Amino acid sequence: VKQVFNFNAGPSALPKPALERAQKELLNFNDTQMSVMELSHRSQSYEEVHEQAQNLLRELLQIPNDYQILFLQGGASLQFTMLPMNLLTKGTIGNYVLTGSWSEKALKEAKLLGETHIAASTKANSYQSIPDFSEFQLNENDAYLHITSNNTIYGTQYQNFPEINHAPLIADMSSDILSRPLKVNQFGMIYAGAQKNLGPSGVTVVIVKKDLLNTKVEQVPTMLQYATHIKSDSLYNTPPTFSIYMLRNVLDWIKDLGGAEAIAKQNEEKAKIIYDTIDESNGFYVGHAEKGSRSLMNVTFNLRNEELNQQFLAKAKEQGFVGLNGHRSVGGCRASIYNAVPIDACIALRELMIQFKENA
Amino acid sequence: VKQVFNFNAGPSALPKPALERAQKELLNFNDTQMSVMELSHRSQSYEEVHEQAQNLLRELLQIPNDYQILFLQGGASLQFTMLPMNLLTKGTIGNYVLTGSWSEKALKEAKLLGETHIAASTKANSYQSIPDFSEFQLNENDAYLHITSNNTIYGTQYQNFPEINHAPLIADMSSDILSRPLKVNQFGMIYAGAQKNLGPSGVTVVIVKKDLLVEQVPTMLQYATHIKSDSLYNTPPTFSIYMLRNVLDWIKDLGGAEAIAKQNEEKAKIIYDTIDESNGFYVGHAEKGSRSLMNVTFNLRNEELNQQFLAKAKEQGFVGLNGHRSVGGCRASIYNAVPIDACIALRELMIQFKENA
Ligand SMILES: *Cc1c(COP(=O)(O)O)cnc(C)c1O
Ligand SMILES: *Cc1c(COP(=O)(O)O)cnc(C)c1O
Ligand SMILES: [Cl-]
Ligand SMILES: [Cl-]
Ligand SMILES: [Cl-]
Ligand SMILES: [Cl-]
Ligand SMILES: [Mg+2]
Ligand SMILES: [Mg+2]
Ligand SMILES: [Mg+2]
Ligand SMILES: [Mg+2]
Repeated sequence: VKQVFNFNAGPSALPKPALERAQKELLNFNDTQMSVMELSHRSQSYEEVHEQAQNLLRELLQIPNDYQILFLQGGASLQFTMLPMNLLTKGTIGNYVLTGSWSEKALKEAKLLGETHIAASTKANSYQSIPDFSEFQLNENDAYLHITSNNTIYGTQYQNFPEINHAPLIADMSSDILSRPLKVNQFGMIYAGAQKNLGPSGVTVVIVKKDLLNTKVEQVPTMLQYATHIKSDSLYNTPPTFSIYMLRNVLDWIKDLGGAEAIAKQNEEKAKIIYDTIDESNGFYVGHAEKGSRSLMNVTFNLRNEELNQQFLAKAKEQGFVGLNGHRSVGGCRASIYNAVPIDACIALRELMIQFKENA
Repeated sequence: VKQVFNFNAGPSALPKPALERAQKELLNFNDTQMSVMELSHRSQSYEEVHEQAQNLLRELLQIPNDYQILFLQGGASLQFTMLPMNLLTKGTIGNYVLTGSWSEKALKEAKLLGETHIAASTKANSYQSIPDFSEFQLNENDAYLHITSNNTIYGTQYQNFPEINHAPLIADMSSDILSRPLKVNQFGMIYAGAQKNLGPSGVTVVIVKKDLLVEQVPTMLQYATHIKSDSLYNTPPTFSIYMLRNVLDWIKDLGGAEAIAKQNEEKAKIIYDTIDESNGFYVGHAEKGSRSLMNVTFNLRNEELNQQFLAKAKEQGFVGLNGHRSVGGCRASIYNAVPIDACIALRELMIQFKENA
């Protein structure tokens, strides 16, 4: 077989055992002689999958008992509007920390619904770093403080999270959820599209402190209330059953390999392969991120000019690498190295990078 | 070994060829050595599938060029709010025809957002029929007229559709889309969750007259966002759209919408003839002139017998026959991919149960 190295940024590589499991039972799930895709969401077989996906997330992230796990449709992008629709009430402020383009998109949706503020930002310097928490400008009437833990386009990531007492801390963790241990009780809400570290596209995981969001909000459509989904255990309407089943299968693989602590060790090792290659290149490759903010999930870099960027990306494509072109808004290169990307893909990328440099 | 007959009401049976195809290439789609689930949605590999799904829908339903085909998340239930959010503007009315519970759920969401009206309703007679179109109460300032083509819980279905000129006709076709030919030009918008006739759950198809379709609406909740971006504004439900493509290829291979309608008419006939020849042992909920070809609703003469029948069916491998909780009785869902042999098996079980009663 031709060699293929999957560095896609979203959707992305899945752990092969989760896919092989799904393949084997695609036509006959749990001895029912039906696919999981053909079952009722009120069947015992599906209810067991739904519940197991929650229980695995709870165990793996050590989610406290006063938080609920929601499985919603619409992507992280729908959460950009659902969050302020539920929490940005008259007289309060949706306060945002801007660390990339995804932060900006979240802010934009809140501005349509109420007052907003920028607590801190590295926009002026093209999002090369996470701002120091001492810079954060907080308001007594903040409805929440929103952060983006991993800035997928820019290749930067929070190393730790601020202690916020005056309003709930909310995080878009789409591109680094369950890549490392997390202290969930620092947050009022965490959300993530599944299609980077958890599963395929079509479900969004929302971890919510129940008493923050379990109350009706007057005038919000039924489907757009967190309370609807909390009360119905994410079964208010028909869920994305195959996406939640695949999420379950991915979480079983994370657990089998040793959980969040083990996957962080793996992720640190594979990121270091690529960062060391950059750092050893005497400026032939230049990372976008400041070293103290380097993402473990998305490695962003450029060559010395756009002609070399093009030549490198063309060679990479010829050699079987998929997905390395930077996001269209910024150019350059982006190696996405989510949980399931194998370490031999990273070794292969290092070898490509060394050879291209030496032959230039 | 075990015989299983899948009469689930949603999600539901899929075509064996579509599932077998998906299984075979689950790890290696189109020689990429990746699953379709592992592709970027901005890849040519995914974009080809996305476009093919749209193209097959256009071909099979004969959707004119002045309509757009959207693939959205959130189910039909999110459309209950997204439609009025976009079209129910100040001074206009969201006018509803009530033919079942799903019609009521749609009306409920419009009421939160603006003025609503009931053009006609068969609620008072327990939704046994579709109202005569001459009874429709229409308003000059209607933003739209909303119908539910197939009333999934009640087992009734529009035989044809009204000619509406004063405002766009909008239909929740979740439980009968692409079960028969349609004249799409009758409508301003059609929507359907995929999980009955088109594919697995997680994608919703919206067919919209492009000139139909907003200040202050969130980006994700504007139809315009998805029209302009070809349903690629954010990450789509890629596997669900791939499966939709596979289902549409199966429909096309069987001869299209007329061929599927003939199959569906034959399946429904088996069940209704069994009811009608039963000397009152089985009774349909629907008036004969409004009977659905998609969901056949019926009861036995008392609740103990209903429970006995449903227990026997479950024992013999039938899945999904319990009626919706809100009405009780029995419901045989016979969407496109439910095979005729399952309908024959249900008949034979119904005849034996009556004989042994
Ligand atoms: C990809 C991405 C999103 C958008 O997710 P969708 O599921 O496409 O709406 C939001 N936030 C981050 C950090 C992302 O990487
Ligand atoms: C099942 C159904 C719905 C609800 O669909 P979801 O995808 O669960 O939101 C709406 N309308 C009809 C006619 C249905 O049958
Ligand atoms: Cl970003
Ligand atoms: Cl991105
Ligand atoms: Cl109904
Ligand atoms: Cl239903
Ligand atoms: Mg295990
Ligand atoms: Mg290997
Ligand atoms: Mg009826
Ligand atoms: Mg006859």
